[PDB]
Amino acid sequence: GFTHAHIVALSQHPAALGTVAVKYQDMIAALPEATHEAIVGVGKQWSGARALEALLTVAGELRGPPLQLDTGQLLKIAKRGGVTAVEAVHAWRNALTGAPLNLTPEQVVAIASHDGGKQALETVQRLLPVLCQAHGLTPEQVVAIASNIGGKQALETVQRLLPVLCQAHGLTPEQVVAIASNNGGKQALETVQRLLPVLCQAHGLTPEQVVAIASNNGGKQALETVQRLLPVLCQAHGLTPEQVVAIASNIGGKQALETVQRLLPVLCQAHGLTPEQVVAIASNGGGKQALETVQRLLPVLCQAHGLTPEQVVAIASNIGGKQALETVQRLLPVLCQAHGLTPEQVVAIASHDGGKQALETVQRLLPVLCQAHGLTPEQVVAIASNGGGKQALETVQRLLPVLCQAHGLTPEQVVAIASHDGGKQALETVQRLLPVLCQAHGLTPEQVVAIASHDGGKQALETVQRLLPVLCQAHGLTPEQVVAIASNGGGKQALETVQRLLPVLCQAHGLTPEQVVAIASHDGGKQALETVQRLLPVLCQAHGLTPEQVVAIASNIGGKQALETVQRLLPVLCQAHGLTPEQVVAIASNIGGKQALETVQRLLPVLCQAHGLTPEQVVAIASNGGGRPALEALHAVLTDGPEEAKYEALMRLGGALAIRISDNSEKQINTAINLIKNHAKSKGVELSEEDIKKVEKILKENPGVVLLLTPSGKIHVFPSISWSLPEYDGTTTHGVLVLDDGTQIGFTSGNGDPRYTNYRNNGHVAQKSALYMRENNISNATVYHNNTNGTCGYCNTMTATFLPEGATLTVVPPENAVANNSRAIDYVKTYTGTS
DNA sequence: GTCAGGATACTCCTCAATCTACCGGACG
DNA sequence: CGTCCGGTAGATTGAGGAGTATCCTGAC
Ligand SMILES: [Zn+2]
Repeated sequence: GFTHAHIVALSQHPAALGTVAVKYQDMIAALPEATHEAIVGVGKQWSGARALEALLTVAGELRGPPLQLDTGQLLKIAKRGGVTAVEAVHAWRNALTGAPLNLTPEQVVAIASHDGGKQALETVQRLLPVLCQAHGLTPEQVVAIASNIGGKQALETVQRLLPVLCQAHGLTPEQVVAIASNNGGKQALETVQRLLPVLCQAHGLTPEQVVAIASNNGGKQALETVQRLLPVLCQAHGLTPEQVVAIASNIGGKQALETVQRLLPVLCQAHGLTPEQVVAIASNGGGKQALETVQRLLPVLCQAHGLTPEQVVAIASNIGGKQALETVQRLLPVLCQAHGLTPEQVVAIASHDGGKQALETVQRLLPVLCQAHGLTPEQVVAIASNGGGKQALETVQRLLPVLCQAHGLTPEQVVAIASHDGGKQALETVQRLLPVLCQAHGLTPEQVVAIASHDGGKQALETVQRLLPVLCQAHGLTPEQVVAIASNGGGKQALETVQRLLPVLCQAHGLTPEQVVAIASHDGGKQALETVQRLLPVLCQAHGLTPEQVVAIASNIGGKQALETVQRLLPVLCQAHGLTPEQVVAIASNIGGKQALETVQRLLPVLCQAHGLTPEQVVAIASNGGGRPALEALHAVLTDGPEEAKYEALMRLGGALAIRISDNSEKQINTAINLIKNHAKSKGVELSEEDIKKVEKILKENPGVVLLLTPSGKIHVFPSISWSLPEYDGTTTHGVLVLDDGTQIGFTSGNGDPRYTNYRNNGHVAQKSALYMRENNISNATVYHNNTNGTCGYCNTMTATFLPEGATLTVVPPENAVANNSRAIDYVKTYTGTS
């Protein structure tokens, strides 16, 4: 039974049609459990009929002990390699395996399943000892080189001119193997050998960049195109050579470069696309197709489908962006008006590699997954919004009942496992390994699910299964420690690195095994461990850092980057910026500490001088997580923005006194001068006669001005912002303290007294007012605050503790305030200090 | 019958940022 | 019973770079 479509597809090779029509029963007898798709795939090739005949003749012998080839392997060899490859495999069963070559049957299948794989097999047989002995090449590397179309030519060219690149050009064997491990690797290798000095000297290209260009399929064309078009794109189009290298470092990079040259003016002057966006679109595999599709479909997808150009760029910035864009154009109304998906969900689904497949699979499987399995559409969208999401969706549809029934997993656990790149592999690995891990090693299903949730969870699960009996016995590690190490992105690498490096780190550098486990329990923990091993003596000896400080720096997600940045920037920050090593270590000991350190180095002079941000304030701002965005936002709001916005941004730094004396009132001016002098003395900074005269001039010149004394000493002056309290934003509460004379003092919630940290009313506006009255000896005051929830119970009860003996503070909430609970208050209240 | 170049899809590993979730100490 | 408070630890959320894999077309 053959489908008419199958016959139409197979009609490419009429001899295969005759062979299938005549001896199909023999085909299925020699190859049991062979699907029709495999048969039509094998037959339709250039030698389908003869390959099928040879497979029928040989499959009775190729299943022998030397190879034990599966039916699928035989079908793949016959479909890809051809009849010649099958005959060569049959004729050299004894020579390939169990020989000095020492090739496993999988390697033989991988080598032979290529166009002209018989020649590759013959060449690898003839040259394996030569490259393994003289050139010192691993058999894995030789197999990888020979497992490509035209692998014989690449292997011969490597054997001929590996030393020429190793000595006369300084190219390591790994780089040459990477260059020659692609289709037509002989051409790329010869092109590198001919053009490396020219590109490195005349065009100023690093050999790493040239190798990166050539390490792709058809890299000779990319190299020649870079040589020809570097000046044109660098000068006439204003493109950085690194951008050109990034464009040309993909498969078909010559096409991308030519398309960029031809379409940059059009996309930049007729569609409003920035050159950075064009470069981002073209910096992916098949970028010429993506650029042409964007040029054709931007008006259609923007005017009609209501998609912003940024969404179209994000969709088109992936591999196969043409397919994703066409699929979005075709299926946006279908997926929106029928399946209920919002357009942003469709864009999120389509914004990955193979987004067309994900979109089609979502369209096909959303009712099935939502109705038969009870999955929420948000869960299906979350599964699909990943690389290879079609495979994950199909695997979920196949394995949800068995995983939720046999192993007792909940559907939420399965969805969490499958919501990552390669979630199909993780799901299959879980379904295969959970009984083994749980019954033998004692792991609980929750631990297995936690291990398998992250990216590459199949590798982590296999590594855990292989290494737990070794790590937990030889190195004395608790199974919880092993699970914690493995439950991270790239946890296989961290597990192997720990197994290799725990003894040397625990005897030479003296680190505790707990410290090693803490270092290795983060993303990229292998790199952090290697960096610790390399840099611990250097940092501890030259820079005077204790091992605990280095461990604290490295125990983060970017520990390697933070350690390298500390090594680079400790002296320059210490001597040219006046920062103690403790502050540098505190900045570096956070997620993304490299960015924080670089931002501190960049912005310390401007913040400390132009704005007067005491270095301690900058260090405290950067010492928290997200130091780079916080510093950037503070600098941006300081350089330009509403005066009120800068006012709050500089209240939130702490230690600043805002005063808004009213009228001229010379007595009132002297009182304000006394208050600002007292605050400056408390901060240990003397304003001196010039600043005192300037501030009197400012107060006597502009009515309604507000003064702001920074702890550094700078007196910010805002001529006019507001005479009324700003609207409550829900996070920061503002207050104004009014004395008898009339001067107003601005207060902001938070940044409470460090001495009274144990009090539950620290940082509150009423507490701050009471503390100010106590320090400045003010008998009577009224504080108006803007919080609509009213004064909390803490300040209701504990305010009188801070007020001086025989004082009075009147708290006033806004008129429209409503109490948020029973303990709060909602009216003006007078507090008298006690003894 | 091989060899080369291009397009597309899937899987794995680092890095950076933000988001919860508790935890702590004194007064009517 | 009451945080306009911070600190610590853990968990998502997102992006980017790299590796692996297959298939199709064109040319001798
Ligand atoms: Zn309060």
